[PDB]
Amino acid sequence: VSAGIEAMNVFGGTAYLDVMELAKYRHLDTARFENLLMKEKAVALPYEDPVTFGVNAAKPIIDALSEAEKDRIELLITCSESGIDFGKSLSTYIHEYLGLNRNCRLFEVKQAAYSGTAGFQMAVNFILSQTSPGAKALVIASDISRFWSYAEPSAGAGAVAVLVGENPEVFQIDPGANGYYGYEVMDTCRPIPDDLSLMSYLDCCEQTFLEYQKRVPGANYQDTFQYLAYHTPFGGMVKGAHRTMMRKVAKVKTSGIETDFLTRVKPGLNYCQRVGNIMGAALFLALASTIDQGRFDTPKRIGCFSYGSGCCSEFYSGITTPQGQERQRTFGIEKHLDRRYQLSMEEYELLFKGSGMVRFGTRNVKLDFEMIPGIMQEKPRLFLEEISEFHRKYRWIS
Amino acid sequence: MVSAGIEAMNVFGGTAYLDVMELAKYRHLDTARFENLLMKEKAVALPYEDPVTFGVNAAKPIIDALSEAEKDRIELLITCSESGIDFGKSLSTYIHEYLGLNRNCRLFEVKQAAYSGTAGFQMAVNFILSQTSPGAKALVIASDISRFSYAEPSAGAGAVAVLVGENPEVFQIDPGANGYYGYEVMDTCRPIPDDLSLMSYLDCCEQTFLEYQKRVPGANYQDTFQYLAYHTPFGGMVKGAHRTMMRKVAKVKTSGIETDFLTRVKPGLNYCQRVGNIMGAALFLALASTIDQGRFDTPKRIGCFSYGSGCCSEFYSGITTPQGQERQRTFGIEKHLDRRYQLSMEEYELLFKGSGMVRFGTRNVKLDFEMIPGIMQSTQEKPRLFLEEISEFHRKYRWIS
Repeated sequence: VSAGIEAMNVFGGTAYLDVMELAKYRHLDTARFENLLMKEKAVALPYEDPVTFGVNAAKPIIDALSEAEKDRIELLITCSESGIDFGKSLSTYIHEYLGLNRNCRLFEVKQAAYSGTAGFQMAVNFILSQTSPGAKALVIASDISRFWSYAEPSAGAGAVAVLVGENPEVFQIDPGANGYYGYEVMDTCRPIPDDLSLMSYLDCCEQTFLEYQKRVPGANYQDTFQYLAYHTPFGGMVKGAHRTMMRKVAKVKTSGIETDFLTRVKPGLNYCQRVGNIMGAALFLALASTIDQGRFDTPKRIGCFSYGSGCCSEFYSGITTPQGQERQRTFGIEKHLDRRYQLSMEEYELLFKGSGMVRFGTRNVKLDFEMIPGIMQEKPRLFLEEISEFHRKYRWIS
Repeated sequence: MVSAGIEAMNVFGGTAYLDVMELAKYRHLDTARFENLLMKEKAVALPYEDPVTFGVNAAKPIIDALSEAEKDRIELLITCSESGIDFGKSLSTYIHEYLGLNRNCRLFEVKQAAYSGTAGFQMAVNFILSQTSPGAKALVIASDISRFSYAEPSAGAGAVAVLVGENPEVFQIDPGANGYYGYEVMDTCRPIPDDLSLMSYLDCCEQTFLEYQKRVPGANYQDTFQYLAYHTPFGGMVKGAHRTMMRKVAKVKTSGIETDFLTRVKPGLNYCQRVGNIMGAALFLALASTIDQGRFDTPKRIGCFSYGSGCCSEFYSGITTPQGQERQRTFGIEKHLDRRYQLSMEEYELLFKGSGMVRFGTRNVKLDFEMIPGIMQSTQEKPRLFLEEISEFHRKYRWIS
């Protein structure tokens, strides 16, 4: 039996800001950013959260399904490092507002940015196991940033939602072609409620691939993969990481690398420039960007490398088809990103004062939707109305 | 096709416990609303313990009995908790290090109140079933501890660790006999760092079972299952839940229920009385207690019901064998529990002041292992892991004989 992504969609915020503009406004070093390949970062409003982001990313997928297909969704995993509770998973809320069927396992995975791939891989095994024939799974990776701080202009918000099933036109995985590698490392962690990392990212990038060769004999990092998606905090480092892979692993001459980069990796970097570091969903975004931006006149193989701080990592691969690229174009992802609202610095600064309001242990709060009066002509979208004795009230808005 | 299930399983039920009765007295609470709850002892995590500690100490005796080649086939480490130490860094990183597992391994944390355990387990079973890596294994470790009115004498600490593989003598699952039901409910949640629930538990208990009939035709809640393990915060409510299942679902006369309870459910309740509500691991504990305390002269079927607040739930089943009960006896779980240190109330009260030290956002702290002087040179067991210190958010653990 086959398994993989049947559909996939991105929600890249309601609002964003120009990252360069933000660097200047921080009276900051204009030059450390110049070729980190960053343009825009999505910003979650106070009336948004990981439930919001996941729902708004998943809905367009559910909407395009029949009622019989929606009812075969029996696994909802949300993957986050932006959780709202120690025990209550984001999946509960998300399950409600998508109106999924109650005959469904639901829960939250966590392992910094590896979360997304962990969920996805669990979902693929569900399919593969055939413990419930013809079922599907919805993995939704959702993360937002709330806040030395040269990290502020990169830190984004976003979610990608991945429908996994048995007829995957958009990314059919090569079952068992996996190189997972993990070890404890004093990497960047997230312990308060709201350098080493690069070494570790690259160790993982090499070791995952070697492990994949160990299981896929004949796998070659140049010819096997027509495109390559990486966990991409920001394009700059991925460019560096690809360069370092081509020398260290593929062992090819420095003269050819930029061409290899522009043909095989640059398409996956398109949407990440628009959103920022979206953590659990960074890789999925790169994969989506890759399927939208690249050329699939015939079926092509993409290699995906996932890295999560702490750390764990994995390198897997699958085949996307022309059918699959058609499917994915119907979500009009680019068009969605274009339409977001560009914050001004004075607006961004206001958002900063009111974002304290929604904090982690937040018990009660009512949210003003016209705090930035302009923001509120598309389909309905979910927003956080209020928190009451820790419970979260969301509302649809046209 | 291929088999999947628990090859081994072990419990760590704290280093220290207290007598729950004794605790009731010391709080001036009601000898009525209590004895009725089937609680005896609750495990208490010391400040120098945590979910990493608890998981490791639970997992070690399993790893130790494995050969080096079998240990190296462990390629999935999931830890299941609602007492996570970080928003991103999973407990599995630390646990993976101190078990010295092989780096060719996926590792991460699941979360969904007390459903976490079963979630992990089910993902692990599917890993095996999928055969995406033949002959591999998985280590699911559910670990939870309680920290700070009437919920204090029930709230325990503990972990169970489950080795999942292709030769599961101790609990071989009936593939596809599940089970699962979930919906959003304003149940009890855990949102600040440190009633409806019962309704929801019982709705789930009935619905999960009905869903299992839908997929397992001929499944009958009386004759199909020789024993029954439930997510058991405390024995009392499980007794109540079993009663309510036998009337509502199996539809049998009230006169015969207590006999059914004592033969099929009571063994699984043994160890839960010694530990308390251990959340993600409550069900696994009940299953382990069941496999230790019950009779398996021939292979028997056990039905397991998992519930997590919020909520999600599942009813699955599997076959344990006599071979499997042998395996599990070699971990001497009961004996382990007997050998814990009984806190006195005055000691318990000290533990309460110093447990603030290890809060959630804790950045730096050194831990005094002789804060309750007796505890360390009390037990003279194989070595056990303890939290030495936290330094710029990173955790240093130490083995102690």
